[PDB]
Amino acid sequence: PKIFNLFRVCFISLLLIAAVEYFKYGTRINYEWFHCTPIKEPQSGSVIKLWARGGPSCDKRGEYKTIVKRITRDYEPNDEHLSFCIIENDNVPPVHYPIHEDKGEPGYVAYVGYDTDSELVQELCADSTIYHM
Amino acid sequence: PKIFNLFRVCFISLLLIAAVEYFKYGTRINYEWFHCTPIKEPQSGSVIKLWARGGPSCDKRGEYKTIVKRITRDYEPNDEHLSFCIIENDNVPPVHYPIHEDKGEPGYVAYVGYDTDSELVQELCADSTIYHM
Amino acid sequence: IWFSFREISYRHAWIAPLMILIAVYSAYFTSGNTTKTNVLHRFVAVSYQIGDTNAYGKGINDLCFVFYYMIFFTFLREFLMDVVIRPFAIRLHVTSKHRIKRIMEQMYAIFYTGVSGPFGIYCMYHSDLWFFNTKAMYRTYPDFTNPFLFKVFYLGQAAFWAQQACILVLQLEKPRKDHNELTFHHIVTLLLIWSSYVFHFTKMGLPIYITMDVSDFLLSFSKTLNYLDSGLAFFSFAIFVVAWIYLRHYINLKILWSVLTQFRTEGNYVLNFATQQYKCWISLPIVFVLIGALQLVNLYWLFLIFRVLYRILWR
Amino acid sequence: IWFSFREISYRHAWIAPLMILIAVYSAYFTSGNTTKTNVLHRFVAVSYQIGDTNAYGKGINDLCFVFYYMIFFTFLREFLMDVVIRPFAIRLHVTSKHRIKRIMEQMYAIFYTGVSGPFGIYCMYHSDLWFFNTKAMYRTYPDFTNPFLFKVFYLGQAAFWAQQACILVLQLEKPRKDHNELTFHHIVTLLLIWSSYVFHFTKMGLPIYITMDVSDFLLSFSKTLNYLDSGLAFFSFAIFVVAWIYLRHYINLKILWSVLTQFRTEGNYVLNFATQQYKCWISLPIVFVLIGALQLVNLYWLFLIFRVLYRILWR
Repeated sequence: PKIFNLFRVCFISLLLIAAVEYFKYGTRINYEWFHCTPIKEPQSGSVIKLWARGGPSCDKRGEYKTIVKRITRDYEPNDEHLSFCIIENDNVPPVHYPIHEDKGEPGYVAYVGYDTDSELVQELCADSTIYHM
Repeated sequence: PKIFNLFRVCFISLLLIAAVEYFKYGTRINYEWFHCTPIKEPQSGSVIKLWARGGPSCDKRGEYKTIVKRITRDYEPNDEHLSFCIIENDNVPPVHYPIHEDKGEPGYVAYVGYDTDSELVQELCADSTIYHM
Repeated sequence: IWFSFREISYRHAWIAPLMILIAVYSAYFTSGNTTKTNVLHRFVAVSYQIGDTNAYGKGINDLCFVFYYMIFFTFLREFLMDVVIRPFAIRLHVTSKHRIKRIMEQMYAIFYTGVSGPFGIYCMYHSDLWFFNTKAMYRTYPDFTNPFLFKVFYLGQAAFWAQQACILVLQLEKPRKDHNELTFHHIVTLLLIWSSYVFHFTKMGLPIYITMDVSDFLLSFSKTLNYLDSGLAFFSFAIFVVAWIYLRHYINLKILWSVLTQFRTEGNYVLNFATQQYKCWISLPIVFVLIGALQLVNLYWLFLIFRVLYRILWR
Repeated sequence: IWFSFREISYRHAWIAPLMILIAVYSAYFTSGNTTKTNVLHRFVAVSYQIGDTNAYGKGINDLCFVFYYMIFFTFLREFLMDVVIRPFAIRLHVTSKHRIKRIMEQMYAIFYTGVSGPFGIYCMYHSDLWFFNTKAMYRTYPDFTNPFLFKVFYLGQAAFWAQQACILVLQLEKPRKDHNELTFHHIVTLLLIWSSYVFHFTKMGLPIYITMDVSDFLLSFSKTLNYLDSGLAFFSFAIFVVAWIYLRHYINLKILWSVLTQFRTEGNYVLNFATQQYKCWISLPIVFVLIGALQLVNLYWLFLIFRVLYRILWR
């Protein structure tokens, strides 16, 4: 009669159940990490241009999430204050990437920078509202 | 002479070093979880209003991040397509919350909904650009 | 009386699980509000009904249900075992000891498999799965919701096999040779059940249960006629061989051919972590390997079954 | 010759670490490009210099540096131990055995502490910390960057004490009674070093090192004059008692009073995970408790020191 072995195997099984449960949940709440890859193409200065390029799983929500993540994670507003803008592509449905190789014009495109070169960001974001951070 | 005990204690120490290192990094990249608490006040329908309320650590970047997280995590665009807007408070510096109890007017405020009630979101977001997902 | 009744429990093992079950059922049923809420409901009934439809979701209450019917099946095994089989198993007699130990165990085997087989074919009958028509195991993959009977059968199998593993690792008494291979069988059965319920591959998991059960029912009939030898033994065993070949090897092999050809091209096949659509080219290897596991085990079993057939033929 | 030279290593323990050090240094210095890049630089020098300034950051190369100078200090302990102390320690003689074992160990103690003490007071001298002016341990808390000497001293202490712990747990030979308390001392010393370098509380960690070192230098002088007894023993021990009282108990107690009064109100005191400002009301308990640990250990040591003083006074 051995009980501690029973709890050893039951605890391992239960922990594995909870591990897979959290794997599914984690890959579902933040999925754009797996599907979308940020493509940053710097302009003149601290200003860069962002978008996302993935498969059909990189819908407009994934593009928006990955752009926002890049904006709020690659720029430190405690050093100096940044300012960005996000531009939507209206001639595009929410799911708009072919699987293979020529994804096309991205759903969301963002311009980010700092305030030492804020004028430039105002120039690129022609009419889109500028956000500050 | 015992070596495996040495690797047992060294592996534990090194793993603890790596655990604290990741704790600092994790609480730094996603800090708004600790400081900012989303306050959602529903309007008539599937449309709600979002903002964040925290201490001086909940700057405009934290408010924006927590609002975006709520928008892209409480609404499923694969069921039906949503549409939101984000409105900045310009009469406010980036760090604008007193510590104690009367935080004041929030830096960022967002209206979110679905397309069965898109007209309403267009009405609340008077001029702010509407984003789709 | 505290340990006088502990002793009487030693005389009737099932009594404490029966006590727990009757207490919980009594609390749930006398409460009146036998509703979807309270607590005992989540413990003693399938939860997460979608609206007022015949479609049930998944959640932690499934774990509560599995735990509670582990307790139930622990009661049932002991109670049925002694009170029904032993009086039956010595009511005509099989004077030995290990002989009687194997009779009672295999009688319980035939009982639960005769319950769980036809119920499986029933649940497969009134659904688009009839006669292993794989074209139906993928035509709607994500399958977040199961019917009532479907979910009840699936979690009943989960509870029963989890309880078998619990009895196994908790060595009350250690049986003969077959121990460790048997542990491997229970471990892989639970991996099938859990990893197919969690990842929504539950329609494709139903036929495998059906094949395993029907094969085990015929195997148990033949083995108990062997340890209770008679003229019928040979005929039942030959029918078991025919059905084992057909069901296990042919059906599982055509299921594997299906996983290939109608996994790649019978529905959604682009991985999408947002809608939990896991049927992809990264999941095809896992599915094929983890069903080929059962296939290889079946091949090994068939080899030894062949050996047995040869030796009994030349005896 | 492979194991002839293994034997000669048994005759000279330090030789393999010296071989490793000389190989790495030779590779780094003959390469010519003794620059901030390559690899051996990250292994044999403090990295993360901020621009071209005297201010250094933190990173994994700190772990590489600590590892490499663990190897260095393992060489130094053995080489110094035998070649310098034993000829010195029997050059005048102390005929015993355990007597000589303690002489050589305490001579090494006084050597490294006499190196590491005045260097600590030097690094505290040309900085706003002079004479434990706490008002300076919090006036700029986040302190992401340390000066050159500061970082070198801090990581040298880290490497030395990590190597002491490595020698301890890797039982080459098990020494007497003092073993486990000594393990506790090394464990808490490493917790201080690591948790104050990682969480940027490094200015407030410097004075504690200074006190511990100077107290240990005087303790080692007195103990080695005890195991090499003479008239000087009593005077050195009494000075050790005075300095132990003052430095350890008074300075660490005023540091604790400081943590309270000038932790709450001597700079940033609103927790901000974004700028890694950890000085908050949630970190004040951790700081106070984890320094009171050293304070209680010092109290215990003082109790037994008192006991020793009484008994030697009445003998």
